[PDB]
Amino acid sequence: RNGRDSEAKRLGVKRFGGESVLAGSIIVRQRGTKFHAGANVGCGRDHTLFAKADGKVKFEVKGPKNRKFISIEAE
Amino acid sequence: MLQPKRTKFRKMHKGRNRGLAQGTDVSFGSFGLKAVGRGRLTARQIEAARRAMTRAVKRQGKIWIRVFPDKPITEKPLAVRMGKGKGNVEYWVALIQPGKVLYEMDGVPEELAREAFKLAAAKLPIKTTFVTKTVM
Amino acid sequence: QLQYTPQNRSKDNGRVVVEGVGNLMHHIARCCQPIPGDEIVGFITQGRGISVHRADCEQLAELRSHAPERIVDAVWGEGYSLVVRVVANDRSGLLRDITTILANEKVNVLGVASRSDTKQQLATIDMTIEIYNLQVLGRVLGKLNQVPDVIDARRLH
RNA sequence: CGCGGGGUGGAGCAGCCUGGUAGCUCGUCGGGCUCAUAACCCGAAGAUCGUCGGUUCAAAUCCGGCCCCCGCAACCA
RNA sequence: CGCGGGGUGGAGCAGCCUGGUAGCUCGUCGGGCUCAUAACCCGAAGGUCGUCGGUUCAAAUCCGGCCCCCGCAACCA
RNA sequence: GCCCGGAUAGCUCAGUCGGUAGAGCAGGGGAUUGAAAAUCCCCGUGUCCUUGGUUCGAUUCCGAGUCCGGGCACCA
RNA sequence: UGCCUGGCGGCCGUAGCGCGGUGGUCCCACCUGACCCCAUGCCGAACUCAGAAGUGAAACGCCGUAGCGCCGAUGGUAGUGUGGGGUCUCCCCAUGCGAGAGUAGGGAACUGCCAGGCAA
RNA sequence: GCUCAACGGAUAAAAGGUACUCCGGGGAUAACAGGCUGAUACCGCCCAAGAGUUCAUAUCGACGGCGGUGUUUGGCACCUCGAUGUCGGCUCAUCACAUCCUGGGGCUGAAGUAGGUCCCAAGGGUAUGGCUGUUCGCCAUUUAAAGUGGUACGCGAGCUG
RNA sequence: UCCUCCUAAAGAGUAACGGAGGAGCACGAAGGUUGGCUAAUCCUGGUCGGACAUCAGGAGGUUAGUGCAAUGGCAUAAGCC
RNA sequence: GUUUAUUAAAAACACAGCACUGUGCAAACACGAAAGUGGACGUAUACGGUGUGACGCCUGCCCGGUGCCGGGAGGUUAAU
RNA sequence: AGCCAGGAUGUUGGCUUAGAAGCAGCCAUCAUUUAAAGAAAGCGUAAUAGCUCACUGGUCGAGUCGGCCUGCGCGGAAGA
RNA sequence: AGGACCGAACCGACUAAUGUCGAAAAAUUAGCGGAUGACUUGUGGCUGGGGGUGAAAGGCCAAUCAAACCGGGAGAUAGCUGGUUCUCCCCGAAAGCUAUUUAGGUAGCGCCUCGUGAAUUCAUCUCCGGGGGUAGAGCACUGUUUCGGCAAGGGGGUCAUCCCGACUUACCAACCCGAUGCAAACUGCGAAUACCGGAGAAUGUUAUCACGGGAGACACACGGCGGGUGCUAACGUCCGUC
RNA sequence: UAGUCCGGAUUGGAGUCUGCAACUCGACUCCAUGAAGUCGGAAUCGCUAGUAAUCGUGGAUCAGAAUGCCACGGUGAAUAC
RNA sequence: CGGCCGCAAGGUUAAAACUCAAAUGAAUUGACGGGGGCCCGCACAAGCGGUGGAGCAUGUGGUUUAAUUCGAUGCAACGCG
Repeated sequence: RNGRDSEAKRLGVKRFGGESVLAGSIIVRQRGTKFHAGANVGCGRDHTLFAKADGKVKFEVKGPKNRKFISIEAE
Repeated sequence: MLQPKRTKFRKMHKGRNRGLAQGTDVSFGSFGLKAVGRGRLTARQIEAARRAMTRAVKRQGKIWIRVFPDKPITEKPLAVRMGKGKGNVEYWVALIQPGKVLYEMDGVPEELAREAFKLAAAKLPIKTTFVTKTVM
Repeated sequence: QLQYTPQNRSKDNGRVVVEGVGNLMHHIARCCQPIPGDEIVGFITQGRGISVHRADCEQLAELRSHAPERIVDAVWGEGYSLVVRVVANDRSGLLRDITTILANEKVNVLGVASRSDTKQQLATIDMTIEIYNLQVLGRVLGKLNQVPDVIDARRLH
């Protein structure tokens, strides 16, 4: 009466710290908002944090509630 | 037949048993029965042991179980081919790893306890040992 | 099924002589179960006349802390009615063990006050009765402290 | 998908046909009468017309969309 | 082991399907007619909807386990 | 002849463990009738085979005497 | 230049609560009135406005207190990649990494900028 | 404009029986035997509340625990699809011993007789019929006893069918 | 067929007639924006009003809500006007 | 009596008898594109189909479902 | 470790119980002559009595006692 | 008279044995039933392959029948099987994924080979930058758990009993507090390894990627490790990984 | 034209009389209170004349204690084919 | 039961055991008949007003009680002794 299941959505991080990318590149495919936008980091509706400018990538922990952020180091 | 009162998930994964115990100090009665082996205590064995031990101490002093089954071991009705879903919650057991206290006791002469645990443990599957609450 | 005749016959009275006089409306209280032997102490309720509460007891003492003056003294004139707790190990036909003895042992069996629950293997059974002869009380206690499943079977109070 | 018909008192349900102005039987009640009912017989008890607009002095009506139902029919993506 | 259906006043059945408010028949009860009973006539109560838990604002009803009851199946072996 | 067991309120039956004699059916009682039944409300009911002894408790111990159901054995 | 206080941050519970004390010249709050701007699905409570007698209670901030929250080693234990072993339904060893928990202890923040007040 | 829901959608449009059967394959995929397994089944062992009038362990022993065998009910498809032709009877057997009898012992809640039980021991012995296809079983009547099992649940290039 | 969680061995993915639940829509507003607000649930008090309508206060803290199942998420709110 | 020649002889089949129903003679039905023939050189006491299966006592309730026959007003109704 | 002997009594501890006097059961856990003797560890009697008991001293005369930790073993352990 | 009777020839074929590479491609032997009839036999005609015929068994139709025989479509078709012939040299798989009236086939991709072409492309390590939530851990949360403390409210009660209400319990007991464990679908923690990214040295017949010619393969087995399932049974089964 | 100045039960308070005595258990008075009831289902009763109907008066019983019984007149029909 | 007859249904012949002290014919007086005739009464019909619903009085059943003394209990007991 079970055995049914979705189909993994290939989520998780797609860009790690120190990595360099172009604007339009997708940094993370989070389902909720495990993260939040940072400088030069737009947040698509799917909460798909992405690059708004070419450069490096970093994972800030800023914010009063220790929410993590992602920011494109303007490299 | 000690057992969980209204669970969460019905059937549970087999789950390998590894590592050492936890509550290793008789934190209640002055005396207890620590467990050396690494097996599973059926709800039947536990309760049975309780009655075993209780029979000795009449009813003086005080007891404390230190475990609780809470793991729904499932079997399958005999003469059934494999697959077709996980079986049925036949009975409950508590995973027991080396060094786990089980029956703390007190208020009774140490000797009577030393005698009772001989019996209670005698009914238990896993090999066990006697202990005393050494201060700190 | 065997569960009035007492109140119809305690009306025959002569059972209590209050401060030099009997025939007063009265009744043994349910908070002491006064026994013929060790006399009593009586209290006067507004209605239903005198309320015997057995000699020496708290509720009777609580009244002392309200209207102690109303309280009165009496004896017995001429061991009917009482309860007995028999907390015991499990049961296994033990319910018969109480009754087996009680059967042609005679005494009334209206104390269907059993309660088998607790945590351990120790069912809490109680029994009100209306035993007659005081001697009968003794034979019971010896014949009921004996029972293997029984750990206690004596005058609940 | 088109066309052929049609929701009228609570209601089976006529009026339409040939514009104004609306019937039937079951709903009930009572009296009647009743060996006692039975039965049986009379009035009361009863919708501004399937939904909303056009033309008309006036809209059931005569007509447009409209829900629901009833049939055929195109069911070869 | 399996699939489907049912458990509702004292009896038999609704109502469940498609959430809010459980009705019918006999039966029980109260009065009447009768010399008396039934029948008949008047009037009335009576059902925690198998059990537990859940879903919900709310469950007789929706969902799951348990106990009961019946059905269909248990083939090639 | 020896051995083994049964006898319990009127009928059928409970029992009992050396300790304070019951259930069921009839039966009787009360209401009602002339008296019954139906219906209604109540109830008792026994030297435990006898008997003494061990008996404060024997009814459960013990024979002695009773009948009663089996078994062996005197086959002159 | 030292203390205040207000705005804006960095950082983000060593920074937060509770407890005790404390400040009104300024600043802040509350405060006063509300024809008018604006506002209430009723209400100037909030919002908004005109103001300023009153006050430091509230709030706020500062100071003190650790009753907690919070931080947190060292050591050890658990685990563990890799290579071996056994009594291989689990563990032992060599070996590199190595916790969470708990203990000693720490601990009632620090900080940059601007603006006005006081003391310089 | 499709529950084209078997949801990448063979058609616009389609259900069965075949022991009358047939073909090409497979031990990839079953039935039976084997093999691994031992849940289950059997035998034994621990603890032992309790029964045994007294007393646990003469004799049984619940709640529980660990085994041993590879007889059962099974699980797994490793062997066999180019035929393993399945139960019982018959005939012929051979082994194990966890022993039914006989032989030797201990204990007995064993006076004797006769038993209860456990230990040793496989030399030999270890029914005839009734009914049923039965093995089995119930029954009749014996016997010192009418063992439990393995051997392809022995045995069909030996028989029966 | 599709979604959610676990198995899944801290990236992705990963099977079983493994364990657990869902969807085959809904909305013109439940969308967009600007402004504003932020709960649950107990304690107390309060007309009818009672375990529980509304009200006032407090403690409490998001234990709430998010059209629907789950998970991640959400007060700068995505929650509510 | 018949029956599976070459594993089945029966309780299978046939069977006389009974009933149903068809059929008016250029019959019904069948063979056959057809002419034509069997039916029959017969014509309802006949011929085909069907069920049953000597005889004896019998052969009950059901027209909802399906089919068959009958009714033709009304809705639906093809080529035209 | 053996053997000689003592192991009592106050006393029937009180209550209890047809008796329970050293041991059904609650209490006691007092003292006595003390080498020592509790209102008895086990047995036994209607209760009694009575055989032991812990214990106390005699003789000999060197170690001795039970737990603990682990190395390696024995039983447990029967098939065609 | 008779589908009458016993009964040979005649017709048949119930029983047993033999035979069952026979004497025989269904018989002999011993017995069987019918044997004046719906009997039997000669000869010669007639009925034809979805047709005949049939006292009906799917029996018979030339030793063949649930659709004869011979020839012709015709080398039917065969995701099935079997087989596939001389030699040396070089490389060397997979038994996975996704999709399939597909699941023992096939298709694209993964892995193979040959060829052309390209950059420290790539692999190993040290170092740096990263997210993770697993093992472990823990119990604040979701659930579950034992004991203790406090304890509303629930019941027994005494008094009162219309009612309020007041004490009382060796009775059940929520919540919170203290100690205590358990979790795959619990997390206020959290490794190692693993993966991605950056840089640098060393070694590696480019080991890498892209394009192109040809594939095979898509049945996997075991062992260790981490698990699901199963009984932490199976040389069991289902994945990851080596 | 209302449960209404209808209704008068019930109930509190305060009294009177009888009688050893009025709580169980009297009657009657006063103040207040002020319900059910808005012509009654099935069914059923009396009655033809001074009757029915309606109205009040009285008596025995009786210390006291009639809405009963018994008795008396007042008023005064309908209908019977 | 046997025998005979019959296709059958049955028919014809025709016992016993057992069982009671009646069964039975007619006729008589009554009672009755949802038999007929004749006649009457508040019997109905025609009307007037009622109980049954309401609260209260009183009796009764039933219930309760230590006692609700005893009796009356279709019409002809139930404001009855």
